[PDB]
Formats: sequence, structure tokens, C-alpha cells
Amino acid sequence: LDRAFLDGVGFTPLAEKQQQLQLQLKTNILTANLIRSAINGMNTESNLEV
Amino acid sequence: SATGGQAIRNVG
Repeated sequence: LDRAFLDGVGFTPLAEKQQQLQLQLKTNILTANLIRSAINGMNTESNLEV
Repeated sequence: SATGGQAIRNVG
């Protein structure tokens, strides 16, 4: 029933989230901050099932 | 081969 009724999903794409993270975490590029590196490899192909 | 060159992947 949930699958049949919950048709779409609402979320913000990755680009905006990365921009916000960059603005909030004002750090020079070329410094190897793993907080920024880890998120850069994400995606939301699977959001409906989750 | 002699001069290593790296680049930023997707932060660009």
C-alpha cells in the first residue's frame, strides 16, 4: 500500500548541498579535507525505496 | 610520465 500510494519523492539535488557545504566550511581547496571528499562520491539513484 | 599532474575531479 505504501509503495502504491507514495509515488514521488521530494529532495534537493547534490549540487546545492555541496555548494552549501563549501560555503559553510570555508576552507582552501588542495588541502585534502576528508569531510568534503567523502560527500563528493554520493548519489541518489535509490531514494524511493529508502 | 616525467612531470606528474593532478586535477580536481568534480569540485570544479
